[PDB]
Amino acid sequence: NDNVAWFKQAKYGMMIHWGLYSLLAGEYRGESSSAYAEWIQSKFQIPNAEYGNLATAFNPLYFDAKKIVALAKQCGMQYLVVTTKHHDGFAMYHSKVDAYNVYDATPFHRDIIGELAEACQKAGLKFGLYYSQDLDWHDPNGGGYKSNDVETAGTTWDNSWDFPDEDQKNFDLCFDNKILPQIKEIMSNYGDIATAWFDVPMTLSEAQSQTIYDTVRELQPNCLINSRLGNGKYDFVSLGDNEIPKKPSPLGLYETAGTINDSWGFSYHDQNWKTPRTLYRYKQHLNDFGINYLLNVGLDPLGRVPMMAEENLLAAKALEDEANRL
Amino acid sequence: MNDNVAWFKQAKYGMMIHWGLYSLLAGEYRGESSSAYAEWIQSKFQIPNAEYGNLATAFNPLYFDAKKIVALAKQCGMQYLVVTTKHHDGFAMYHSKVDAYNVYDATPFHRDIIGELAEACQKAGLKFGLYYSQDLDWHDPNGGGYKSNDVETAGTTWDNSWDFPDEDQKNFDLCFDNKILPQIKEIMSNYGDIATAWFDVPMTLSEAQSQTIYDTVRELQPNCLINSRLGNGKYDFVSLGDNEIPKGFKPSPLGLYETAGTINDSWGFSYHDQNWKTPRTLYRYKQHLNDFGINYLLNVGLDPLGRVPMMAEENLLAAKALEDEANRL
Amino acid sequence: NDNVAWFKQAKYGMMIHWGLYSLLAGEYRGESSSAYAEWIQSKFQIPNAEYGNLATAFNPLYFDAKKIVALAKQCGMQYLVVTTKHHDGFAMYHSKVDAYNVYDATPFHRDIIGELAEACQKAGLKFGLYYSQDLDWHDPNGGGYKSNDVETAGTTWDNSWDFPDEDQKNFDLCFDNKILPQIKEIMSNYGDIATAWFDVPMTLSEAQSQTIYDTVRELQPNCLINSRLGNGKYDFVSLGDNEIPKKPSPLGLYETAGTINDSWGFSYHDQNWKTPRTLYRYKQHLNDFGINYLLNVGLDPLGRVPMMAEENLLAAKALEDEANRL
Amino acid sequence: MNDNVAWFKQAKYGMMIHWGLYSLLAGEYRGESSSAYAEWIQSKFQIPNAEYGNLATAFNPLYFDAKKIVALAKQCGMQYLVVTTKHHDGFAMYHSKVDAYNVYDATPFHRDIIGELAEACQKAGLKFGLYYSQDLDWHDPNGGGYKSNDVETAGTTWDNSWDFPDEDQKNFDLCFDNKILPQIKEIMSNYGDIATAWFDVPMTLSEAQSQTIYDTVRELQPNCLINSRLGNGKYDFVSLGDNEIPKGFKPSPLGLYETAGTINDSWGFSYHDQNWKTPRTLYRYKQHLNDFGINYLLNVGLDPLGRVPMMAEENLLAAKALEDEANRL
Repeated sequence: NDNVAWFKQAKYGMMIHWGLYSLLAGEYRGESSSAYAEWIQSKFQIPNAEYGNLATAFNPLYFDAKKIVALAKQCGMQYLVVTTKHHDGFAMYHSKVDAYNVYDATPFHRDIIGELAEACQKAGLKFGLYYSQDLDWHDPNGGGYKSNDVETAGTTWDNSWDFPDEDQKNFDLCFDNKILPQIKEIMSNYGDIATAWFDVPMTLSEAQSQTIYDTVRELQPNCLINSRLGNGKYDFVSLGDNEIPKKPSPLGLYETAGTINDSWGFSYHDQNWKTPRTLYRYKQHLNDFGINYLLNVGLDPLGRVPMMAEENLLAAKALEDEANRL
Repeated sequence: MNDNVAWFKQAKYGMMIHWGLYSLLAGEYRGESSSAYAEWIQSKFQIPNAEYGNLATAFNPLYFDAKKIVALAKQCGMQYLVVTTKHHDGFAMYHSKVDAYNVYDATPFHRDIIGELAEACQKAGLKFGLYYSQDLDWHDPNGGGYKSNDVETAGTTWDNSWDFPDEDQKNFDLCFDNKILPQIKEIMSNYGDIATAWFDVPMTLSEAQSQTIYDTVRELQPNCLINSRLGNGKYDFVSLGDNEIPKGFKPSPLGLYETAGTINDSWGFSYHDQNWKTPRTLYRYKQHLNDFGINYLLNVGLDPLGRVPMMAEENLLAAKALEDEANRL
Repeated sequence: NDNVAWFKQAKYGMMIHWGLYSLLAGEYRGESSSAYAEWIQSKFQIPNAEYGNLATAFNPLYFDAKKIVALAKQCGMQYLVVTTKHHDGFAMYHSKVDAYNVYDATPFHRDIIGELAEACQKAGLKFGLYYSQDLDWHDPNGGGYKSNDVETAGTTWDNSWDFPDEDQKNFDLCFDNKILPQIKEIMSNYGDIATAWFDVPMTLSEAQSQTIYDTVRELQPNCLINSRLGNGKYDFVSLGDNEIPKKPSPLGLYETAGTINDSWGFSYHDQNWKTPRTLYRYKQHLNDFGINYLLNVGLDPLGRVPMMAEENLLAAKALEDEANRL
Repeated sequence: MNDNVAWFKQAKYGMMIHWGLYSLLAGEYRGESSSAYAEWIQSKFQIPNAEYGNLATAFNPLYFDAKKIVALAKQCGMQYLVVTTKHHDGFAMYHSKVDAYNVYDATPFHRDIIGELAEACQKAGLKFGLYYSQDLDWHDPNGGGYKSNDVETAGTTWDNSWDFPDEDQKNFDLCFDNKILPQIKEIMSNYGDIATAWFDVPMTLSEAQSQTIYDTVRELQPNCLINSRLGNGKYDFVSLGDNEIPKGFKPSPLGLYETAGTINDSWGFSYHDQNWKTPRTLYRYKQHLNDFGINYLLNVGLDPLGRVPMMAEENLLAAKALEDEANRL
C-alpha cells in the first residue's frame, strides 16, 4: 500500500492502555503492583470471579474519544493504537464470541474500540490494534503454562491460580474458541486497521502464528504488522531501545513504544512522568534514526488522560515547535 | 455519668474519614488540578449540579470494608472514628429520608456507609463521631455562603453561585428548615450512640439556628461531645487549628481539645497529592498534641474503590511502630 | 526616569536567592527546614560560629553569571534581582564594612553581586538588589527582638540564641555600623540599580526608614523602590497574590514575587516544582493585570540553577511563544 | 578460628557507603540528569579528568561524622559497614601513598575518611569492609574497560575513552602494577582488621591479576571474607544480584550470601532521586533475604556535607521499628 510510505513518515503515535486493571490503579489490598499496573491480576493472583467483578464498577463518565484523538492530533501524532484485549482477557470492544467485554459486562455499556475507530476516521488519524493472542487469564486454556521457567511483571504467565492443572491445559481450545474469533472481530469491524500489535508467542505453534498473519492479511490487506508476532509474519520491527545503535526490516519500518511514566496501565502511585524535554528529545532521537515513537497513555478509571500526561505531551509539542523554528 | 468527658481526655487519637462524589474526581477536572482541597472541587470549577451529581451513577466502591477500616484505626491505637455524613457539595453518605441525593438512593452501591461504619465501630469497641456541613450546601438552591463571598475559599464562592446565581433572592431558612435540621435529626437518631459531633464555623446561620442544632443534639445524643466550631456557647471540646497549638483563645471548661489533620495535604482523595507526612512526622505531632492534652484526629481520604490509600496505611502503621518503640525506650 | 515606563512593560524578572543556607539545602542534623530553607539558621538556632563555618565550604565551581543571565534572557525576563544579604547577615558581595561576606570568608573568593551586575550590563538586563535592612542574625543588635509575639518560618525573628539579652539590644548600633553602610556599598558599586527590595520593617524607626529611602534616592536616582520599605518611601507596590482582585501605587507599578518550588533558598527535599503550564498561566494572569512576575531561582551549592527549574522556565517560555502564535 | 565465617552467617544486615567527587555533582551536570547511577556521572557526560578532578577543590564535607554514621548503623541492627575506598572515577577516599588523587592530598577537607570509619567501627564493635574498583579507573591512562565496550553501561564507555581516546595503544598491566595492586596493599594493610572485601566482576583483568589480588588479600587480611565478584575460585561469600534471590548459580561452600541494595535508585547521592523505598519495603526485603540465609548490605550515599540524607535516616529507623514490632508480635 501507500501505507508503507505513510508509516515511514508518521514519526509519532499514541498508544492507549485501558481495562479493568485501570480501576485498581496499581494497588491491591494495601500492596503495590510492579511497574506494570496492567499485570496486577497475575501479580496478586486475583481470582477471575473477583477481578471480573471490577466490570460492575467500570463507568468512565469522562471518556471522550473525540477529546483523546484531538490531544493526539494537537501533539502531531499521526496514529493511535489501543488495547482491544490485554493479558487479563477482558475485551474493550463488543465481542460476539465472549461477553467478558466493556459492552456486555459494564454499566458503561459502550464499545471503546468503536468510539476511538470513529474519532480517528473523522480526525484523519490511522487506527492500530493491540491484542494478547497468547496470554488470557480469563480462559481456562490461556497461554503461558509451558514457559513459567522465566520471571514476569506478575507471578506466572498463565492463570495458574483459577486453573492450576498445567498438564491438563490445551491452548488450541483457547486459540480456536476465543483468540482467532476475536482477531476476526476486531479486524472486520472498526474499519481500516493501519497497525497490528501481537505479543511474542510463548505457547502457540508456527501454524497458529501463520494463521493470525493470514487472517490479518485477508481481512486488512494494508495493515502493517508488528515483528513480535513471528520471524516470517511482520512488516515493521518493534525496537526495544537497547536494540538501537549509535531482526531484518526489509521495508525499513521501525517502531519503539514507550510510556510517559513507568507503567502502561494507569497507576495512581506512579507520578514519575518523563519531563517534556525528555519526551521531545527521545522523539527527536528515534525520528532521526527513522524510528516511529509510539507513546502510551494509560487512561484513568473515569476514562481521562492523567493531567500530568496531557500537560507533558502538550509541553513536549511546544518544545518541538520552538526547536523547528530555531 | 457522661464518663464520655473522662474518655475523651484519655483518647489521644482518632481516625477522620472524608468520602463523597468528590473522591471519584480525585483532585482532577478536565485536565486541571483542584486546590490542595480536592473535596472543594465542585466550587473550584463551578461544576453544574446536574453534572457533579451524575458522579453518583459511577459511585460503586467494590473494596469498601468498614471492618477493615476500623481494624486499621484500632491497630494504630485510635480510640474513635469520625466520618463525613454530608460535605459542602450536599451529598449525604447515609440513607437520608428527607433527601434522595445520597449514597443509598443515588448510587449503584446502594448502601449506607455511615451505618456500616457505626456497626463496625460498635463491634470493635471504638466511639463513633459525625461531621455534617450545616451551613454550605451546593446542591440546595438556598445553601449557605451567599452573604460572605468578600473572602477567598479553596474553590470559588462559598455558595453554589453558578447553578443558583441570584444571591439577592436566596433564603438560608428555606434550606435550614427543609434539609439541615431534618438531616441532623436523622444522623443523630439512627446509627446508635454518637460520641463526637463536628459542624463548620457558621457564616450564614442565625444564633437561633446554631442554638437549635445544639438543642437537637443535646436531646437526641445526651453524651455526644460537640466541636467548638458550631457556636460560642454551644460546645464541649475546642477544635484547635494548627496555629492554635502550643510551643481569641476559646475557653474549654471541660479541658477537652482536638486538632484535626490529614496525612497528605488534602482531606478528600487526590491522585496528584503524594505529599504524605512521614511516619516520624505523624508520631512526633501526635506526641506533641497529646503532651499538651490535645487529641489528634487524623484524616484518611478513601479512594474511589473505598480503600485507604496504600501510603496512608503504610504511614499510619510505621508511625504506630515508632510510637511503640519510643514507649519501650 | 524612562525607568517608570520600562517597569510598566517589563512583565517578567528573575529573582536569585543564594547564601550559606544553600549549602544546608533545607536539612540540618537529620531534620527539615520549613518551606523556607533560607530561614534554616533561625529554625534550628544554629550558633553563628557554626553557621558561619559554612563559608569555609562555599566553593561553587559551576557558578556562571553569563549562563544564569542568558537563561533569564532566553525566558524573556527583562531584569534580575539578587540577595545582596539575607536575614543570616552574610553579604554576597565584597563588603568593606563587614568581612562576613562571599569574597573574604570563602575559598571561592569572588564578588557574586559584581559578576551578576556585569553579566546584566552586557546582556542588557536591568539589575535589582534585595537587602535585609532589619533582621541580621550575625549582628549582636540585629532587628526582630521587639516583635517575637508573632510566628516565623524559623523560631524568633532575631538571633535570640547567640544574643539572648533582648532588653540590652539596640538596633541603632546595627543600623549605623552595618545596615546604612552596606546599603551605601551596594547602591554605589555595581553600577545602575533598577530595583530595590527591602523587608517590611519590624524594629526600625520612621527616621531609619526615611534615611534608607534618601540614601537610595541620592545614590541611584532612577532606582524603583519596593513598597515593603515604608508607607511614604516607595515607587511600586509588591503584591502578595491574595491582594489581587478579579496600598496606593500612584505610578501604577506592581510586582508579585514567587518561586518555582515552595522555597526561596535551594532545598534538596523540595521537588514540588510548578509545571511549565502553571508558570506560564500565572505570568499571563499577572501581566494582564499590569503586574510584573518576579520569579525566584534558588541556586544550589555549586552555583547552578536546579535542572527542573531550568527545564520548567524554558518549557513555560515555549508554551508562552506557542500561545502568542495561537 | 576464622570465627568470621560463623559471624557472617548470623550478621543479617550491613551498611554500605558510597561517597566521592561524584557526590558533589549529586546526579546533575550542566542542566542534565545522570542515569539512575549518579556515581557513573563522569562516564555519562565524559567529563574531562582536569574538570572532574577540580571537584576535589570543592570537597569540604563539614558535617561528616563517622561516629554518628556508625551509631545509626548500630541502632538499625547493622553488624558491619562497607565503604567505597575508590570507585570507577579512580579517586581514593583514603590517604594513598601511591596516588595523590585522594581525599587527603587533593581536598580542603584534608582527612582520611576510610581511617575515621575504620576507627568508629572498632570503637562501636562493628566489622569493617572495603569496596575497591580493581578494573575500571577513569583517572588512569590505562584504566580497564577498553576491550569490552560492545555492551551498554550506566554512563557511556566502560573506560575513559574521552581523555585517553587510543584504545589500541592502552595496556591495563601498566595500571594494575602501578596503581591497583599497590592501592589494594595500602587499604588491606592500614585501617586494621578488614572483615569484608568487595571487587567488581573483572572485564579487562587476567586470571593472574585476579589470583594476585586474592593472594594479596589472603596474606594481608587472613580472616577477610571476599565477595564472589572477584573471580570464580577466589571468594568466600556469593554476592547475589536481585534476580538471583529466592521466591549459572555459583557454589558458596561456606554457605555465605550477601545482596547489596540502595534505599533510593542511586548508589551515589542524587538530589533528583527522592524515590526512597518505604520502611515496610526495607523491612520486608531484609526479612525475606535473612529467611533464605542472605545478608542485606544496604547502601547510603552521603551528600556533599558528609550527611546521611534525612529520608534515608528516617526510612532506616522506621524499618527498624517495624522489624522490632514484628519480632515482639
